[PDB]
Amino acid sequence: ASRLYTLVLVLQPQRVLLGMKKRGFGAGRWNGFGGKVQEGETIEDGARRELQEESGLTVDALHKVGQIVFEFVGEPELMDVHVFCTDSIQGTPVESDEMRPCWFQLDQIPFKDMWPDDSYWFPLLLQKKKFHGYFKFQGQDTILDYTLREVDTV
Ligand SMILES: CCc1c(C)nc(N)nc1N1CCOCC1
Repeated sequence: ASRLYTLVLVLQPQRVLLGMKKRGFGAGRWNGFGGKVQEGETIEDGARRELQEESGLTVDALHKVGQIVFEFVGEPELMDVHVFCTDSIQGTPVESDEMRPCWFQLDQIPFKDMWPDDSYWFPLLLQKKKFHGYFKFQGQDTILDYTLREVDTV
């Protein structure tokens, strides 16, 4: 069994929007916007809802760019993360209780202060290749196993 999650990256020609997670699991790291998909909403609707909750932004269109599965040792549920990106946003990003958003130039992405898996698949995102990933974590800092490939259909 896996649990559905979303991750949204606002990727513009020279910059990318990340949020500093202020509370909860992964507090203290920059990441895309996202979270659990709820009962009664599509995956893409959940992705839009999380983006709006965490940054106030809405979007005209989201594009599927990847799927990442996470195993955490000792946790029974796999995490099935559907990754989206967009270039056209609506609004100005604002800080929420959950996230403090900030734009980063694409050669200044703060990998040392992000989830360790981002170092592996973020390059493919920036290269606009679609990908499937798998990452097995011991705790929040240590990747024990991983796979990563480019795909044709996300
Ligand atoms: C904690 C799972 C996780 C890992 C390991 N890495 C990244 N980059 N994002 C993660 N999430 C994606 C969005 O849902 C919340 C958590």
